[PDB]
Amino acid sequence: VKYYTLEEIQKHKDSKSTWVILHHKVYDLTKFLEEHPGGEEVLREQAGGDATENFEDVGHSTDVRELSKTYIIGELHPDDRSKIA
Ligand code: HEM
Repeated sequence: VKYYTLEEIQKHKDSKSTWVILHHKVYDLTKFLEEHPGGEEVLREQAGGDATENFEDVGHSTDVRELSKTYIIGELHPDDRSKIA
């Protein structure tokens, strides 16, 4: 996986490209964005910060982890990941 800092993810704050750093692991649900029963403006609404907060809020099933696999992108820089602290 490529270590991209928010400097990049930030550029992925749109429909075409919308990720959500969760558990230090950013996911590219820009594809399954429409396949998500959540929304289209709520998934991207957090396409810049941490969605894990909102993602964990709704309380996603434990079988959701296996859900997104191919969509996954990797994990933003580990140095920047500790910066979001
Ligand atoms: C990329 C990973 C994600 C996957 C694989 C995923 C998967 C799912 C699935 C299968 C549902 C149905 C069951 C459930 O989990 O409640 C759902 C619902 C939902 N998801 Fe996600 N989700 C993801 C990320 C997010 C994020 C980042 C948000 C927003 C912060 C979000 C918000 C919601 C909401 C609001 C619901 C609908 C629950 C209800 O009826 O109120 N999800 N998600």
